Amino acid sequence: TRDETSIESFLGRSGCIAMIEFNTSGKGFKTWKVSLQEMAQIRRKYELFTYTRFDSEITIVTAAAAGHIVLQFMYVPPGAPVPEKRDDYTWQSGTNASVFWQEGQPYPRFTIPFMSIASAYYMFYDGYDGDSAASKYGSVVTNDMGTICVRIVTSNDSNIVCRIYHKAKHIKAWCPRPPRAVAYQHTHSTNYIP
Amino acid sequence: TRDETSIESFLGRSGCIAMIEFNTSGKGFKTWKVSLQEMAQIRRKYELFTYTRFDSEITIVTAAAAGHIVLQFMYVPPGAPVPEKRDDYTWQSGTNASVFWQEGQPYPRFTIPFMSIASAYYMFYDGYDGDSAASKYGSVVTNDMGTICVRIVTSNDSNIVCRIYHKAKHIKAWCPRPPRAVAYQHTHSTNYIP
Amino acid sequence: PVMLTPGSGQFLTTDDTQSPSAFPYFHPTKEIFIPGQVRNLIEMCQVDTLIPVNNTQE
Amino acid sequence: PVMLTPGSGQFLTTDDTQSPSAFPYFHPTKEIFIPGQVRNLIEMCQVDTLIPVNNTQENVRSVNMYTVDLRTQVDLAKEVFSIPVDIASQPLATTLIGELASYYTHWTGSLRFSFMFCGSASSTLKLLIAYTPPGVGKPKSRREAMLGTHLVWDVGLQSTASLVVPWVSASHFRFTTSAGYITCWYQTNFVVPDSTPDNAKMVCMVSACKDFCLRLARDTNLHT
Amino acid sequence: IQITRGDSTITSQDTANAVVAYGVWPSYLTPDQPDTSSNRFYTLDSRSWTSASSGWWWKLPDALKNMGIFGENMFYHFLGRSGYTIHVQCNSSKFHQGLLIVAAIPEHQLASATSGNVSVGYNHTHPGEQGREVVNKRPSDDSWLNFDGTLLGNLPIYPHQYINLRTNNSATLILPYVNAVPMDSMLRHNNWSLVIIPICPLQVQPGGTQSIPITVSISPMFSEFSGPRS
Amino acid sequence: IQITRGDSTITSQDTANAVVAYGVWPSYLTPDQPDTSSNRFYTLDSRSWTSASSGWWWKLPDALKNMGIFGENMFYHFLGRSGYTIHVQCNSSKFHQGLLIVAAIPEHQLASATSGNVSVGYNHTHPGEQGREVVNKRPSDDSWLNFDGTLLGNLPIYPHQYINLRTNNSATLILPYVNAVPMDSMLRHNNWSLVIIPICPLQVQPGGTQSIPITVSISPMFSEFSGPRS
Repeated sequence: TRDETSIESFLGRSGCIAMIEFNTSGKGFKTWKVSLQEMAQIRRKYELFTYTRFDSEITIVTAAAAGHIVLQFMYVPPGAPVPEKRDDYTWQSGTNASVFWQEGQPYPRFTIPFMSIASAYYMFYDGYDGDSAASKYGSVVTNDMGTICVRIVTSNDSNIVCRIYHKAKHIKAWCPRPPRAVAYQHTHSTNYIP
Repeated sequence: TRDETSIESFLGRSGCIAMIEFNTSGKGFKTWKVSLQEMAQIRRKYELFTYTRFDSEITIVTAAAAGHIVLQFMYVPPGAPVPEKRDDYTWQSGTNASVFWQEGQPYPRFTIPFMSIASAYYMFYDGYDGDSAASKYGSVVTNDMGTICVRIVTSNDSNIVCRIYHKAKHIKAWCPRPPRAVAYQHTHSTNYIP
Repeated sequence: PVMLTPGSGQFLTTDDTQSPSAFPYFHPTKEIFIPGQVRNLIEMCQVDTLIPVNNTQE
Repeated sequence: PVMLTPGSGQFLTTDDTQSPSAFPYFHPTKEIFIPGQVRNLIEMCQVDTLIPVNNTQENVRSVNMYTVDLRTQVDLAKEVFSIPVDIASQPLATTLIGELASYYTHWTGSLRFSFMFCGSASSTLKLLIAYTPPGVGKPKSRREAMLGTHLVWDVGLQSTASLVVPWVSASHFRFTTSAGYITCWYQTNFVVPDSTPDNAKMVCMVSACKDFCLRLARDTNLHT
Repeated sequence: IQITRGDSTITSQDTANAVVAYGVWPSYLTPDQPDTSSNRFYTLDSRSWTSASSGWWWKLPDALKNMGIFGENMFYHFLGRSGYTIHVQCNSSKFHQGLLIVAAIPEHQLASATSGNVSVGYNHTHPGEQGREVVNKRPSDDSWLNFDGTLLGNLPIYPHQYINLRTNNSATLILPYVNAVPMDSMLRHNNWSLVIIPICPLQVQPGGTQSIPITVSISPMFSEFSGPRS
Repeated sequence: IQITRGDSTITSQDTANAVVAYGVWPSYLTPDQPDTSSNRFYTLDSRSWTSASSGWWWKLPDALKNMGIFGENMFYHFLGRSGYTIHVQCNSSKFHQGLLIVAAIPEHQLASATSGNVSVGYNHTHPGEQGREVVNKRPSDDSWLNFDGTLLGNLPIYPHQYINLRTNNSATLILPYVNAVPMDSMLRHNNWSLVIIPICPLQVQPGGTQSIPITVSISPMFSEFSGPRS
């Protein structure tokens, strides 16, 4: 009994953390910097803790509307260069992880390791990127988790939507915190005023 | 010999307990509250007993008519919020079980555990939801089994029919009852008058 | 190295495969003792029930 | 020679298969010791957190929601406070245990309620703290509360009192959306010497006991 | 012989010939209790069985809600649990004849006397110690359909005994607690219904007593309650 | 009794009743150190608690950056690490009343007093030994929202003690080093915030002292530094 209140049960359930959409007719690619802060319901559960550490399993559910479409999904790890164009050199780099997926095949899945240079992710961070009045404060300073990039490989009028399902695995969590009592206004910020 | 009259043999055969249908052109989703009372032939066999306990295996046979369609089938457990709209927050909740299925793939299958807060389902219940003259009587009071929800994930004129096949598993049954002698009039009710 | 065989991907309605639990981590409510468990219908067949011998329209 | 079976190629969102590492050869940063690891949420439920008992429109934007007034200038026949014991509803719903229970459909086990008197060392008073079981109906008077399960608490002698409400329902769990009432009554007037405040505040707290359990997780708009 | 429970005593020689429902003796709840002050025989007002009678029913614990310590315990606790001994006696001459089935039905969810999806109302399903003597939210009168759409000839699948007036003047049912939860609301829900139906109607010649009394005595057994209140 | 660390001495009988944050005693970093010249008690200027007070906070190590050898070590090394003993004393008569919560919050990332995505500025999050006494880049004043959008009634989830003026005049927190890296910039980042909030406001009758002093004494514990420079 009480395994359903284990941290693996509470934080380790798959959820749609991002919603990549793009069109084709540059243009035919999209990118998303990976964070758990986008969706309030996911964010609130992770923010019950000060630090968390997990590997993460990505599953990408794709729907498309105008032969079968071919997509490249690319994971760019922290501090590596992110694509600027649909056929940039970054898509060919053997240091990025790519999965090529073709329509009607089972949805693509991969696990990213815990990538951070610190031993856990900071859900909160009481410090700065530097000394300046312009310097960032809070959990945006730490926690580059990488970027998910999508392009169509096929030659040509179509709309593509990719739901990024994420499951945290082998989860550890430290220093419990009061639950968020008021609405989230912005990503990584503790600000609450409407 | 006589395993074919075991309760697992008698109650544990797969049958089409529900027939979800919807159209797309809100609108592009449908829901069905799970019960064994919809189909008289299924209902009569379970109502030979006062209490039953089982896990249940759901298999969803889908046909559709105007690329390959993508559907999300979602199990909402007892007491969780059911979808009000095609892109409501409830479809993204990691506490619901979802299977994404795409046309021509083998039909989706999952087992729901025995979900009830009581130790068995009440086939009959000689009691009320409360003290009032408006209070419900009978096996509708107990036995929320959850809700099956369906939406199209694809962007756009189509008609979809989903046959919900259900097999009870690891079945236990208690307190045998006379067979139903007269027609069923309504779900959960013992009423018989035309 | 595998070959699928002609039964592959069928939904045979009488099949008996394993399937994934929709809800791992969930523990079902404990099975208490309830009197009068039935394991086989032949237990019910062994009970004496009245024959409606006097079948007339009145 | 294999057959795929009807589950094959599904994305069931609750599945637990292996999957390929996107980055073999990469070794993650070593896990150092960090104080305060949490392994189960029931560790957090066991912490005493303040009940916002004083829910009135003047107090709910402030620290004053947590403090119950005790005073000389009062109708001594009226209740001091009452708390419904269901963690599903006000005032318990925004406590840490009410918040953690809101992520689950079902709860069970014992609740510890604690009361702390914050008057001066020269202030003395008796309070009657009563528990009324579910379905019995909230006491209308100090005499009716005294005929039930109660503590006569002398706040002069003891600055803290506690009550453990054990699990009492027909099923081993109940839904997170009665458990009875805790009610507080004046047993005496508020007694002070000269040059002492003729009023004080009391703080109410709640936590789980070691038997507490939550079941069937759910996500819902109880936070937007 | 004599049977005594609490300060109550009843006389019957048949007591060893009781039917134990499902072969399970009543018991206190296992680790995974007021005794004899609660667990008396309460004897209801006797029914008049006549050649015109369609049968009778009572719901348990509802028939005992006004009955002494047990009836008070049903209001003064949130949840409860009990088994029962039901003793039915039916005194007659050697010149009377008739057959009763005495049956206990678990979860006897009544059908209405009406064609809609309308439920049976709380006032009708909770008749108390008087029961219902069978003649828009009222229950079925069809004793031949067990008031629930099932045939009377199949009623013996439930815990039952016959009273055949030539053979035996009494029946005894021992009922364990039967529910899908360990304890439940004694006022919102009835675990058992006692049903008494004449299969062969009473016959006697004129100058014999035209009504014979059916006397029902019910004792709670292993009664347990939780959530006490004053 | 008397507590002595380095050339500093403080008096309090309550010292054995300290809360050890997360049950972990402070320690030197394991193989997978200036001692008592650094590890003195530094006593801050006492706060005036009044019936009007909303509470106070300090950030650590920031509150010690000007404090003797430890404050110099924060500028003369690139990376640092320490635990703390925080001793809070609050001297009062038997005729005063009030309740403080004294809490230590790890990574207390402040919300702004404003509606935009605008961060709290470095000048505001690094107040030094004076702390902030609570009243467009300034932090929240909502002590009832923990300055971070979380309820004050839930603040006890952090390492904390109460000061209830009738019972105890003091609180002691022992804080281990808490971070996701072994050592960090002592000037860019604060491991802990000390928060003192009146739950029950101060009351005393006229002719009593209307302000009571809250005295905060902080000792570094097991302090370690790396990358030394002159």
